[PDB]
Order: sequence, then structure tokens, then C-alpha cells
Amino acid sequence: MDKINPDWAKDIPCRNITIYGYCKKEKEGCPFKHSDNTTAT
Ligand SMILES: [Zn+2]
Repeated sequence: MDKINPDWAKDIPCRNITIYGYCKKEKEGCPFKHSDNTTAT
């Protein structure tokens, strides 16, 4: 599996958001949907 559609990263929370509650590297090529604006369940 070499092709990865954004739908994959957007379905997997980054350890940053999960552990640090923030992904300062989000601005970088860090994979996953790091959404820290729309706080939802
Ligand atoms: Zn990240």
C-alpha cells in the first residue's frame, strides 16, 4: 500500500492531538487530521 488518500489520516488521530492535545507539527508534513478548532465529540 503506497497510495494513501487523506481520508485515512483524517480517520486516525495524531498522537500529538491525543497525547499533547496539540500538533505544532501540523503545519508540517505531519499526517492525520489535526483539527483544534471545532471542538466536538
Ligand atoms: Zn501530527
